[PDB]
Amino acid sequence: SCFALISGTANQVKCYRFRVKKNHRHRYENCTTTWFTVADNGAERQGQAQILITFGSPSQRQDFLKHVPLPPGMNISGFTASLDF
Amino acid sequence: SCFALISGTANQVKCYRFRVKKNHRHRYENCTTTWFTVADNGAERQGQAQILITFGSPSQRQDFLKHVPLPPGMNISGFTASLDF
DNA sequence: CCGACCGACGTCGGTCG
DNA sequence: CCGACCGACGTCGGTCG
Ligand SMILES: [Yb+3]
Ligand SMILES: [Yb+3]
Ligand SMILES: [Yb+3]
Ligand SMILES: [Yb+3]
Repeated sequence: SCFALISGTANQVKCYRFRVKKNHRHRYENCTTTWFTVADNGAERQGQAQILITFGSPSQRQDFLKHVPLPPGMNISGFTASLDF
Repeated sequence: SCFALISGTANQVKCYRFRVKKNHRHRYENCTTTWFTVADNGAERQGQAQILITFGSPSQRQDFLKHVPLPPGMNISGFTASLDF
């Protein structure tokens, strides 16, 4: 349901997960490993590294946005998703 | 906007991406590397391996569901997501 | 079409300054 | 708080039967 996508360099996003899990565990539901959108040849990737963070509620997401610092050069987008099937 | 989450074993989902990219490229927008939800200790993961597949439109997603076979023991869920910020 | 398997390599958790 | 860096290892693209 309520989630955010955080993007940066792969190393950046990995180390960010480490500290979020360590210091701000109560501010989010779950978090993912680091992923990329794949491109067309071999192991090519497109775009920046990403993690997905889910929230229990939108209030929780707001708590997160207010309290967890975002390193320079990282970006965050927030979505709400309905199950289709 | 319109997406699906496909889950299975990590090897299962990787090999599935290989064939989807190879045979059914026109049936989807983009696809991700394989990811997991992390757990609480060391490199522990929770749940099955996942890939995210995006679609250009819901009609495209329907084309995909009708034409691309899903191996036994894999699962697919479909969502629609609105940008919050 | 499927996925165990190959060797390769980049992401892994963690450290530290 | 931040992220280059460490050595480790599991996911990587690809093969094949
Ligand atoms: Yb390319
Ligand atoms: Yb655990
Ligand atoms: Yb191996
Ligand atoms: Yb290295």
